[PDB]
Amino acid sequence: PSFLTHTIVNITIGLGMKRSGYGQPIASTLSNITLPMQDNNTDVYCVRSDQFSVYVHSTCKSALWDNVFKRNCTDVLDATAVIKTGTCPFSFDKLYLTFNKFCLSLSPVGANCKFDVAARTRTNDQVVRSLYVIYEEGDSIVLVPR
Amino acid sequence: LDQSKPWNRYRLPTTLLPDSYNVTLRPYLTPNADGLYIFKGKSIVRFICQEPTDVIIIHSKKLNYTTHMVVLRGVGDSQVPEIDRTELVELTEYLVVHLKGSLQPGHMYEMESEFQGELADDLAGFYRSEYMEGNVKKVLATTQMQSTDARKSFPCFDEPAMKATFNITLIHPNNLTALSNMPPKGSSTPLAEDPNWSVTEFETTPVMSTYLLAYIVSEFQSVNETAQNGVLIRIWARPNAIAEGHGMYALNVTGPILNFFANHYNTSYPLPKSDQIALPDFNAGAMENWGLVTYRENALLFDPQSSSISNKERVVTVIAHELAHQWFGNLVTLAWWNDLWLNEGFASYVEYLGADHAEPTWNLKDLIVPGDVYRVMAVDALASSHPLTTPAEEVNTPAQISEMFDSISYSKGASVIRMLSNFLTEDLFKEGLASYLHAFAYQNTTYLDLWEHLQKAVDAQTSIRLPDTVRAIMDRWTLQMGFPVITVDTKTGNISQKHFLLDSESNVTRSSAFDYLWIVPISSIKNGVMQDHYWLRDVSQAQNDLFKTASDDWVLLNVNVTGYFQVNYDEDNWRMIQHQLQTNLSVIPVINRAQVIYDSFNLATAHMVPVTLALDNTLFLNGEKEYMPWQAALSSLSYFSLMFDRSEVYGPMKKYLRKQVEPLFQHFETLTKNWTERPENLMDQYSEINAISTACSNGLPQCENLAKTLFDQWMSDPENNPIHPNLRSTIYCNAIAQGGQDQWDFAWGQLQQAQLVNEADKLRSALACSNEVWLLNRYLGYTLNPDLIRKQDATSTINSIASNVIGQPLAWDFVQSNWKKLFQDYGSFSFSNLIQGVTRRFSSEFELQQLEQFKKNNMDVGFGSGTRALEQALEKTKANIKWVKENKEVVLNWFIEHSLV
Ligand SMILES: *[C@@H]1O[C@H](CO)[C@@H](O[C@@H]2O[C@H](CO)[C@@H](O)[C@H](O)[C@H]2NC(C)=O)[C@H](O)[C@H]1NC(C)=O
Ligand SMILES: *[C@@H]1O[C@H](CO)[C@@H](O[C@@H]2O[C@H](CO)[C@@H](O)[C@H](O)[C@H]2NC(C)=O)[C@H](O)[C@H]1NC(C)=O
Ligand SMILES: *[C@@H]1O[C@H](CO)[C@@H](O)[C@H](O)[C@H]1NC(C)=O
Ligand SMILES: *[C@@H]1O[C@H](CO)[C@@H](O)[C@H](O)[C@H]1NC(C)=O
Ligand SMILES: *[C@@H]1O[C@H](CO)[C@@H](O)[C@H](O)[C@H]1NC(C)=O
Ligand SMILES: *[C@@H]1O[C@H](CO)[C@@H](O)[C@H](O)[C@H]1NC(C)=O
Ligand SMILES: *[C@@H]1O[C@H](CO)[C@@H](O)[C@H](O)[C@H]1NC(C)=O
Ligand SMILES: *[C@@H]1O[C@H](CO)[C@@H](O)[C@H](O)[C@H]1NC(C)=O
Ligand SMILES: *[C@@H]1O[C@H](CO)[C@@H](O)[C@H](O)[C@H]1NC(C)=O
Ligand SMILES: *[C@@H]1O[C@H](CO)[C@@H](O)[C@H](O)[C@H]1NC(C)=O
Ligand SMILES: *[C@@H]1O[C@H](CO)[C@@H](O)[C@H](O)[C@H]1NC(C)=O
Ligand SMILES: [Zn+2]
Repeated sequence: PSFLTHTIVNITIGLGMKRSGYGQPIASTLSNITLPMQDNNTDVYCVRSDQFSVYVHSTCKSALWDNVFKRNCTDVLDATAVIKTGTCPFSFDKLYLTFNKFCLSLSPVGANCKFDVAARTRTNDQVVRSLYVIYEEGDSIVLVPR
Repeated sequence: LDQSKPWNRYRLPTTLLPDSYNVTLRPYLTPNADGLYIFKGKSIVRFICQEPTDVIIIHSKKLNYTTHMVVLRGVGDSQVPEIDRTELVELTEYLVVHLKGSLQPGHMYEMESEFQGELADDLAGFYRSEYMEGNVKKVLATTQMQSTDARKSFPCFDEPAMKATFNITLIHPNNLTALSNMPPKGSSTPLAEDPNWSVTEFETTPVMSTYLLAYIVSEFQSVNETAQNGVLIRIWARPNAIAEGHGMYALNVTGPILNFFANHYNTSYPLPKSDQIALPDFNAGAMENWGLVTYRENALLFDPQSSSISNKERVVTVIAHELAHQWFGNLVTLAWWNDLWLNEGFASYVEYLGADHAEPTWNLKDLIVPGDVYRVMAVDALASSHPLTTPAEEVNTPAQISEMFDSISYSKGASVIRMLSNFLTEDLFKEGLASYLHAFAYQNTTYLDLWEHLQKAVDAQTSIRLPDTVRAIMDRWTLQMGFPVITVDTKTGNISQKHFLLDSESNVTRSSAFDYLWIVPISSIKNGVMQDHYWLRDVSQAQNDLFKTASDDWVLLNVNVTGYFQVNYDEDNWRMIQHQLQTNLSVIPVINRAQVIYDSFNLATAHMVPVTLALDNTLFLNGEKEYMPWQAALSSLSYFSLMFDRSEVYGPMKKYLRKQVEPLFQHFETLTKNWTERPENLMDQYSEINAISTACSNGLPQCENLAKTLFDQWMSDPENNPIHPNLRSTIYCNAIAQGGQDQWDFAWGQLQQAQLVNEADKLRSALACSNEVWLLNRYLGYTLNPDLIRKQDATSTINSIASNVIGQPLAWDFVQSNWKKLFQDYGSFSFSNLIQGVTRRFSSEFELQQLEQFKKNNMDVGFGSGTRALEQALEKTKANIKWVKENKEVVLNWFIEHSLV
């Protein structure tokens, strides 16, 4: 039985939210989103194994007009990060893609399409940041959901 | 006095000139006998003869010496005559030295003198500033020799012309930090006696002119960077203020600005380092002391966690103005105070230039128009005004020197000089600017010397061209008061020019060479396309096909209002410009969209256009999203919203303004994501501010909603304020108006707890917005209790209550009821800023009777400190009464009509 190498891309989105003027929960675009560290330091990650799985680790903090985020989202403010289907012809949402190259990047620079990381509030999906993906299609590197 | 002897005339004789000073002085920061602060010193001034006389005259102010009085030594070579007496004239602040014998040219002489003076807190000369930190009274020693007041520190030739070199030393408490114009020579050395004192010696300055001198002994610290050229930059503030990046911004931008000016002057920064210190009280905004520039704290420091964007602009544009002086003013100093207008006026223009380089994205440059041009135009448009150039022989007394600091010799100065730099095409202006600097580096100049060097530059070039000489063109603007109103009959193409006063009927008496005519540089635009260019000659009438139109076609003069003049058109072109503004308003540049509003109202005031016309120039605002045009409408409109705000017309007017704003409020609501993220562009932020403020004060539901919801959120959890400093002023001053004592009492609590002056000021004003009569009257009571409100802020608070239409009669009765008690006790109080701001609304024959009475009633106990403020308040009423009886019916009908939907 041949040994394969599987990577779990633990991408962690640190959401940030604040109570609107009308008391609504609106997701700030200042929410951090960090990728697994590689040779460089973050801002870009390239899957360099046989197959990989994508796991999204969502936190959440709130802030006042001072954009400083300490206290955690109590609620109407509580929300968790979702990676919406952006401008790419594929998504993570369970349902077995296969690429010849797959890279996640925070920079829009050198990019194919992008995913929309959004805050899933109660009754609302607000896009916060974008997840750029650099992909070249093939059949060498697989993508296992879950 | 009886002038016939060179010590009864206010000017230093041309007999002897200073070469260099050796100056040592020692500040005692702890009270003395009788509890008196003292500084000691000793100067060695070295002058040079230029013409023989038996008398020596230096400046000296409020200084004791050693009961001879001065020692005179001849630099080796010299023969030293002897000293007869040694008088002191306390009027023309001179130290007079009488001699037995005489002295001749070429030979330099040295004068030694040791002394001491009161280190008072008059914020003048060598002085002390007491500041409360924690709950301790700290005390530091600082300087402020502006105009005079160097004499108040040591005997010297205190005129801006007689530049010299300075060796400075400060003997100070061992652990405090000594600062001056130049870096410290070495490290601070223990004093011979009292080894609890150190001695800090400074490197010799360039050739400056006193009054730029600065020395500071304080407990301060600094943040610093070093620019890629060796120059050291340091921001000095109180130790705590330094802890949090309070001085960070004022360092962030100091470098970039310092570069810009180096380039814009084609001259390198003339000193080793640049210290800017933040003093806590310091009155006069700032001081451009060479190498060590003093700022008031609110002006230099910035707290991102308690300051508005408004506060950021103030910092950048004042560092800019002051660093600007580091070349133009100190490196090349104007000869006398009569030409102050050039110095300050210039820096008042380049403020924006430097500033703009620091914050490229803000578009400062423009702000000069409403913040400076139209501002000064309001005061330059009355017979009371004066011209910038005043003859030197007419400036002598330290008082006359001070009155050289008008808003004219500042804003006009800037406008004038801005227009100059504009019709000579920048690049060319900088060339003359530079040749001027290099030419006169380290020496005095008149304003003619700059006019020359600008010619020297236009003469050396064939590309651009003017009608007459540079000095000829400038004289029209510098030698006579006021400005013209350029009138255009677009049907014919004719053109008029006329002295513009807003009081149609005026006794203009200041006789003028030139007959109030100007050589006017007139840019223009036709259908968005920029026309060629024209010059109005010093002639009343003229013509050109630049200013002629077809059926459907509009012209528009003074683009970006780079021309110190106002344009009026025929009643058809206006209407054409209006229609343009209605549809695609992007065609007309934003500063002109402002101009059309500013001008038409000033015209309406002068009776040159119907009041209704200026009104139609606001109908285009429903599609406007930018600060400047709106700001124009508000400014000019708020006199209406003050004559008619207790009247039958406030109804529709309030309705009309709601109509114009809603779409703007809507835009920002969306653009700002339900008020959760302020726009980025400074001017866009400025717009959101006015957007809301107007929406609320005019009764727009969602705005009132926003304000309430936010305030509720705040009391729901104090000590954690959810309201962005940008919005606080408006949100407070509405939530309180929209609620009862729950909120008022809360705000009052936050007020007393507040320790930052910004907030305090916002709250204090907001508190006056409650529509509850009893709450206002209660607030009026608190007003006279120094335990709760500061007497300095008392008058401010009172008529801030009178601003409230409900509080109007309250404050009026209060003021005229408590008048006795006031004077009789609290009698600096600003007794005049009060009576003005209270009677500010009086516009009925009856209200005049009341005012006339208050005068008669409280007559036996006069008013002083204002009186002309009461008499002049009685004036502004007549004006108001008349303006209302005329304008009411028309204004009413206009607002009524343009409110329907
Ligand atoms: C994004 O991450 C940064 C930290 O890298 C957070 O900013 C810092 O947050 C701490 C408190 O959590 C503050 O004490 C620091 O002063 C902050 N530093 C900066 C650069 O501002 C920020 O809170 C994170 N955003 C979210 C939404 O969690
Ligand atoms: C009038 O002033 C406006 C600003 O209100 C100028 O518009 C800017 O022009 C600069 C160059 O001077 C450009 O770099 C900017 O992109 C423009 N700013 C904005 C926000 O549009 C304009 O140059 C001036 N117009 C004339 C005809 O002199
Ligand atoms: C001040 O110091 C310089 C040396 O740096 C010296 O040349 C000059 O003569 C001094 N001035 C006086 C008044 O001694
Ligand atoms: C002035 O001070 C310098 C050193 O700072 C000293 O060398 C010189 O002797 C002084 N000049 C006079 C006139 O005392
Ligand atoms: C200066 O002399 C006066 C006498 O006129 C004296 O009252 C005062 O204390 C002295 N001032 C200082 C600051 O020493
Ligand atoms: C002022 O500058 C002039 C040159 O314009 C120079 O000749 C003169 O010596 C200077 N006068 C003084 C008092 O410094
Ligand atoms: C600094 O030194 C003086 C005595 O030289 C002392 O009175 C003062 O308290 C000291 N300041 C600090 C902050 O320790
Ligand atoms: C000044 O610039 C630095 C980076 O150069 C930045 O980190 C800091 O936030 C800025 N300071 C302020 C007050 O904006
Ligand atoms: C001033 O700038 C010009 C270029 O515009 C340069 O040639 C010249 O050397 C500069 N002068 C100085 C003193 O740096
Ligand atoms: C409106 O005018 C501006 C220039 O003034 C132009 O850029 C824009 O395309 C025009 N918009 C429309 C809708 O015609
Ligand atoms: C912003 O406020 C409006 C009006 O209250 C609302 O319709 C909209 O949903 C809000 N936007 C959000 C919640 O992001
Ligand atoms: Zn200045």
